[PDB]
Amino acid sequence: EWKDRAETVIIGGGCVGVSLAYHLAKAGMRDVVLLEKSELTAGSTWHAAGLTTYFHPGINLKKIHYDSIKLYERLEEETGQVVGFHQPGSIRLATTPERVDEFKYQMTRTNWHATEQYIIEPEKIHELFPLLNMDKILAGLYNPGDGHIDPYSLTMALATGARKYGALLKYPAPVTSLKPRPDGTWDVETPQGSVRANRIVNAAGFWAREVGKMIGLDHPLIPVQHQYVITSTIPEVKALKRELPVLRDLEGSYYLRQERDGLLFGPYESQEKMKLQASWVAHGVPPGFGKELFESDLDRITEHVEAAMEMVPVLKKADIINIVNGPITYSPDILPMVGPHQGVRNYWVAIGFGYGIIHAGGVGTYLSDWILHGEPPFDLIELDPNRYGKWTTTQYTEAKARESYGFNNIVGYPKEERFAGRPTQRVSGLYKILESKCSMGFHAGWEQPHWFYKPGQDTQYRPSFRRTNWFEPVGSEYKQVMQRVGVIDLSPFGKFNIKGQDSTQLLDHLCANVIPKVGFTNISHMLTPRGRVYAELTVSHQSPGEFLLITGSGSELHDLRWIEEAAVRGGYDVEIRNITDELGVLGVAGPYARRVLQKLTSEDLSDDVFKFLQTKSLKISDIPVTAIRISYTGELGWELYHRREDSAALYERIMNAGQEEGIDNFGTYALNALRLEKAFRAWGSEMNCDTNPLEAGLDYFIKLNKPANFTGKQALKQIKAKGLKRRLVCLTLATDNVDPEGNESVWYKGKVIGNTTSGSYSYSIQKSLAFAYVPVELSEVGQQVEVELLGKNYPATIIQEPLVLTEPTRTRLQKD
Ligand SMILES: *Cc1cc2c(cc1C)nc1c(=O)[nH]c(=O)nc-1n2C[C@H](O)[C@H](O)[C@H](O)COP(=O)(O)OP(=O)(O)OC[C@H]1O[C@@H](n2cnc3c(N)ncnc32)[C@H](O)[C@@H]1O
Repeated sequence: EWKDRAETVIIGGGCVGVSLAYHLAKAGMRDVVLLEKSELTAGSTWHAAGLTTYFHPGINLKKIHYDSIKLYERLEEETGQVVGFHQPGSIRLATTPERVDEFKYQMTRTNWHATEQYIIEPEKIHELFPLLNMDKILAGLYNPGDGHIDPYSLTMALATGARKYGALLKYPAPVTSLKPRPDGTWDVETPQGSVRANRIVNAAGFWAREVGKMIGLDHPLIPVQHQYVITSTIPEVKALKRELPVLRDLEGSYYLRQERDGLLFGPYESQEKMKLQASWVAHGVPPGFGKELFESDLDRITEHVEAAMEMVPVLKKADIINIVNGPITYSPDILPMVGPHQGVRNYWVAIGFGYGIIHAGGVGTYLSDWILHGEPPFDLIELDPNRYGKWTTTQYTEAKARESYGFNNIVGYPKEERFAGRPTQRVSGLYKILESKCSMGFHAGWEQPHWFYKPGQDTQYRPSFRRTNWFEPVGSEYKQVMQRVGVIDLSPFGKFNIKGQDSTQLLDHLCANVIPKVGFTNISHMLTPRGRVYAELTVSHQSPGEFLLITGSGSELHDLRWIEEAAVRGGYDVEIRNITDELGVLGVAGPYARRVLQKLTSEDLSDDVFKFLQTKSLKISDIPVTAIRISYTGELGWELYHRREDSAALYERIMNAGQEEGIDNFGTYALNALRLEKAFRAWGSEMNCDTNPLEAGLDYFIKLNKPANFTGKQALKQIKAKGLKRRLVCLTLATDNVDPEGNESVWYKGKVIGNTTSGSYSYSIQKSLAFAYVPVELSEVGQQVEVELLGKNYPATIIQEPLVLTEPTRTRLQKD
């Protein structure tokens, strides 16, 4: 039994690879084939403690945890095979008032999802975990219905499933080489023979880096060491009838679960103390490392062993049977890389799982869906394999991983900042200049200004669930833009040059807006076949046949991958260039933005010569620039595209030419306050693959009646005619000391009816502003709803958008 022909080759028989093989086979894919080096579970999967909780601190990752657990509950009936899924529920513990607030943060974030999650009181916690030291316990965050599973059994069950549905699981069959073919398919080599696969999937655990290099890619991954401790029988545990729920001690930084008649607990020690396999990155995985563990090291986790002994008194008396120390494949930010990989054909990855046991199930069905449908079933850009790039070096990878381990259980504040491995190489000289004058934000490698420091006001990282030190500065920056002229570094934008004979034809089929004529620029969306908003671009037509596409920083390679894929698919004759790192961008915006820039260029900038959305090459003080009259602030202004190495000089001249008009800097926190005022939508908050552009209110950029048959045109017609179920709205609400930021529950008459997608304090009306999705029947101007912020419901009204008109709408009303 050997196929040389396969639809899909899955490399690696960990829980993740096998889960995928199962899903694809069951979904009806023919000739699925998984290749495993040695035996199923041989990597990290066999050693795990198999905690599986419904809890996640993000958003759509909740779906992954959800699908995995629902799957796991079914498998025993489905496959005839036992999986040893224990479901006593999980509790995360709060011992401080800031930790209670974190639980409130998470509740508003979870109340609009089907995941079941509550904040429980001490008395209840003690009812469920009677061996808990209740001295300092203030509250628990409780997910009933989860717990932990046996990773061996899980995977074995999944494999019988896979086989039952037609997959072929071959081992020992290690992949040794990989060769792309001109038609987009792959030759795979193993010691049992060749397979010609239509597509390949890397699921190779801590070998996933090595497998990437067989095809010339550097996967930013590093195996770390993690340890859990297993105790002997404990009378008081044996004595119970019901299993103890799984705990997380957030302050002690360890998880803990019942294990037979004893306990198992696992620290996340400090970034300074943790260990990782940098030697395995430099020289690769030792061959013959299989099914094996590292030597135990209690000493380096002692501080967490102690906290645990005091939180569970019973541990003081018990003995330690065993300590499991094994590797986990981390990516820098702790999340995996799941999806099709940019810049090669038909390569997919499901790699670098901090939490593969809990993610396997959901990721299987997620990837399966993406593979079969050509688009993901819901948005998980946060796992996009190409959120990383050449800036994600081994040195960075190694240092961020360490931080992400050590930070496992620290308090997760909104607008969190982390400093490890920064700055990367992905900066201009502008960094040097502005670093000490602002809080720099990290964005896919770049250092971009969030907010600027004010004299006589605190400048330090000061995280909070409520308003903090940047609140006042952000209001001044907001003022600065409405009253004078602000300068913002927008250099992180994703930038692509498209030319060749089919440039126009390609774009016309990708994007739902008309393609602007040469000299002009518009906003345009790439939709999926089903009509989801895969991306928002701004499209500049620069010379006949030649274009610049601009996108958000988080969408760089994600958008490129899609465009490259469509160009190839329709045999389009074009040349696509990623010029992201070649260029810097400065936004100059506010009423005095013409007056200032005029001083620096012989080009005529009057509203006469130079209209809104036009693009023109010029020189700004002997520095060549591509000037687009646009601004996401919605105030008068330009974006100035230039060489990276000029960004300092250009900045310098601009700021100097603006003394008189009182020019100053502004950053992204302010920007958000401004665009939100103008009812501007933001890709990734107001729309992504979970949204069609009509429910999001992007009707103005969607030309259904343009000739070309662009991706999603028909799905859109069908949606429009079936009538909307929900709509994005703009909401105002008064608050004491907190602003919506998005992902908060919207309530109406005692029930959750939707969610906020983003938000900010509006400094002009002295109230908070949000964007939210609500049911249509409740989307009228004037409608009253409640918005849950940090455990309190605040009333809110829907308003007529926009709250403030753009400068071009204001200007063109002055004539009429
Ligand atoms: C070490 C550890 C990990 C762990 C844990 C506790 C400890 C001490 N507790 C966990 C938990 O409570 N909950 C959870 O969700 N995860 C937990 N983990 C981590 C977990 O083990 C991993 O996240 C997960 O097992 C990763 O699975 P994945 O399928 O991604 O990778 P793998 O299990 O290592 O399997 C990789 C397989 O691919 C094969 N391979 C390697 N090279 C090749 C080649 N060249 N060709 C074909 N196949 C290959 C390997 O043999 C391996 O079996």
